[PDB]
Amino acid sequence: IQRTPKIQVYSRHPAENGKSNFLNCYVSGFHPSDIEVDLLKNGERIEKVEHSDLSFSKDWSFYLLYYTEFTPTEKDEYACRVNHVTLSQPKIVKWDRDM
Amino acid sequence: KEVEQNSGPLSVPEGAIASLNCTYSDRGSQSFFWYRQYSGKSPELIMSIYSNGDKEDGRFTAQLNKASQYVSLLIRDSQPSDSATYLCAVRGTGRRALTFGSGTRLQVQPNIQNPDPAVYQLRDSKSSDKSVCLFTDFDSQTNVSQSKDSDVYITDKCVLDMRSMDFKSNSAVAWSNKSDFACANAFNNSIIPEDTFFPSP
Amino acid sequence: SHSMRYFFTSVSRPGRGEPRFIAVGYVDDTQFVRFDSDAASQRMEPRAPWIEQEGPEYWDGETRKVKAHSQTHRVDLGTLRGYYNQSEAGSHTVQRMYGCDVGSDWRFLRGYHQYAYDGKDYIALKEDLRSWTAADMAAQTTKHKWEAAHVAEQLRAYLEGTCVEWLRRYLENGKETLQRTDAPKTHMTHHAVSDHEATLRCWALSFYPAEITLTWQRDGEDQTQDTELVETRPAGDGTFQKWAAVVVPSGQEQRYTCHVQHEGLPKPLTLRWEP
Amino acid sequence: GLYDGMEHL
Amino acid sequence: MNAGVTQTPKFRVLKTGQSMTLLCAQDMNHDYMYWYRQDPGMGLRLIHYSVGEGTTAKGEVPDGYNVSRLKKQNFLLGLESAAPSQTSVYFCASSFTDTQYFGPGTRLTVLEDLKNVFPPEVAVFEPSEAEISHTQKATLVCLATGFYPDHVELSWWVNGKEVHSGVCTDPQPLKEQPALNDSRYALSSRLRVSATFWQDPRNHFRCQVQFYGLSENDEWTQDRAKPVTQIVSAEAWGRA
Ligand SMILES: [Cl-]
Repeated sequence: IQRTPKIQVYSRHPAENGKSNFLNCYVSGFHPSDIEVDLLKNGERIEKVEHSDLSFSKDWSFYLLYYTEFTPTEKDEYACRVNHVTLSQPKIVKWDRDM
Repeated sequence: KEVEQNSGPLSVPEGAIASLNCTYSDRGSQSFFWYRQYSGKSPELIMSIYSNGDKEDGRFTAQLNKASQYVSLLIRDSQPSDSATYLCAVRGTGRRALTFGSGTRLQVQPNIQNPDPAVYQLRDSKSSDKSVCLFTDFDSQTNVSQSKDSDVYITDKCVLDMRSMDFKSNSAVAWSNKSDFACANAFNNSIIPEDTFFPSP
Repeated sequence: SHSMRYFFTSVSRPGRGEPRFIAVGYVDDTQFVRFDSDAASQRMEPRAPWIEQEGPEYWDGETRKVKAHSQTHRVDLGTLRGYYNQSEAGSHTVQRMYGCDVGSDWRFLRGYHQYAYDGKDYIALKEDLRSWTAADMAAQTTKHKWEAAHVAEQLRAYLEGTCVEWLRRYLENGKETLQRTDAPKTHMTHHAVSDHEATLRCWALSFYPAEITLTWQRDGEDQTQDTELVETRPAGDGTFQKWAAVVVPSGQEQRYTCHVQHEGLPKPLTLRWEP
Repeated sequence: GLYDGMEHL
Repeated sequence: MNAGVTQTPKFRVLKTGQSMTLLCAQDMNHDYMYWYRQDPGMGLRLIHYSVGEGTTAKGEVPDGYNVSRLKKQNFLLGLESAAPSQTSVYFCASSFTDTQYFGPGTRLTVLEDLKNVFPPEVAVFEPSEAEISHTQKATLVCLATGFYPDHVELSWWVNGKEVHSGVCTDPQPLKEQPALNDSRYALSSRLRVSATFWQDPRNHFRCQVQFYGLSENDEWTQDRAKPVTQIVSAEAWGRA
């Protein structure tokens, strides 16, 4: 079986412009484990991105947290780009701060 | 020192309990085995154990004490046919092979109800002035001292089971090329019962 | 209650040589160990402050045990190809999970040992720790092998015994971080979808452990139909976040209540909108 | 601490 | 289980420097297989083991030995260049988990010179009338003498049936020259029967020693008969 990733983009702490924080992309519910995840700053690929150790839920579907230290601004736009065998096209999710 | 057993022999009368004891170094060890090995045969599994406590199988009980890193095999109602080397085996942490102890020799002494200790001369079937000396029918507390001379041969005691009569007897054999050597002398290194029957050949 | 869980993923890589092997260990919702066949260390590695207190005997044993698991799963990938008549050209996934649960008294509640192949149930130890659930005919072959070798006896000794002893050791030594509740900090946001309807989103942040219940009520009946509830997600600091949303008729935001339940809460919480 | 089980599928 | 593990050969004498392979076979689809040696006072020492087809690993005493597991059912132990220190009893084992089932063992003796190999001489010694008088039982003694190496199976045959009951064979032989590593050996066995059974001459008693020595493929330079694998027997009839 194959399962398409659920994607959440969000900050560790509530975002205050200028206050140093962490940008998170949580991908979960996916199968198989092979997945491409990039954090974007105005569509540009952030290069110093860490990710958690591959784990899985009761239904065997995988989850991974990708993160990077960032200082938000009123100006800069942030997104998470995901590709997976289930996706005919890359899925891009914009960080909605005021979510 | 990884798996430790005393060599024995552990000597026990038939009908009594035998406790084979074993200690191991690796506290994380998850599996524990008892094997029986008869002389010139291969190890046979008796018991495996995994949890603190007891496990029973016929006359056998294994008991594991992980806190004291101590494992035992109990033989209840011990029989002479239980006489063998008992091997303790432990699988250490993350190991994919067993570590065996050097084993404990168990001898289960038959109860000789009516000991009739005697030393007989047996003559070679195919004619000769060739003979052996047979010490037989002695109590199971008699032990047989091997030869003080290099031209006189003395076997260890051997338990023989005439299974149809349910009759067990102890025996040792002595022989020598020396003209002077005589059955009456053969077993004098040994503490043989007073009242040992010595017929004349 | 408390749990210890280990999660194993083995992935075949047709062109790229040896399979990928990842192992993670959790106590409750706190990761404490990892192993990755592709990292430089080739060691079980600490992922929580408390486990670093363990000495070299611990790390050598866990490293030996984890690399032994990876060798077994290397052979398992090959066996399953045989069972399902698959070539080496395809990538396949073996998943394995085991552990134990204990109550507030730290006494055994239950054990787990289960496998999946390509994301489907393969074989599991039943809750009674004595019998196997085989998902298909391939898993029936495994079941007969495991029944013939009395595998359940040795596995049960771990799940009821050793597993529980390790969890108690970790709960005592890791007590600061493991024997804690972080109450959710709750808040609410408002978003007009239309001129006739808005979105009410009920937030819980910085909570531990992950278990939480967000419920929306419109005049005291749960909106089980109309609530969107995102998956609980890690903050990355050892805490969790979650939200629940309803679309409400604009100007009737007063008429909806969000109820938050969590171990860390003495009294279940309740929010309404403030404009 | 990990299980030390040797069983293969 | 033990019966599922087979091992060949049973016995071999080798000249120092000679090659051989021991074969372990199991039909139990066991993942794990083991080669051990056993030496007096040492117990079982792991040489090499295998966790699956095409994988082997060093045990406690690997040096001088190699192994192959190209097929899951077979684990081969190779002696490249036999040395006297490799004189031992070899056991192989297999397991599905950690419960090991053992093969019947292989007795190897490694000799500098095969001139020291000797088959046994076998004699049967007749019960004493004094014993028949006193006990109404009759003990026969078999003596197997002057054999090297200690590769012998002693058996008692009564009216051409192998008997187990009433027999005791020495669990180990006497060395004739205990100072020497290549000492020849003596072995005794007893067969005890009722004095009635002994005195009924319808009854035939044979002591058989199967000796495992050289093959025909072994070179023989000496004056005396080539000490090949052979049965050596001695016998007696019942007598009133
Ligand atoms: Cl190989």
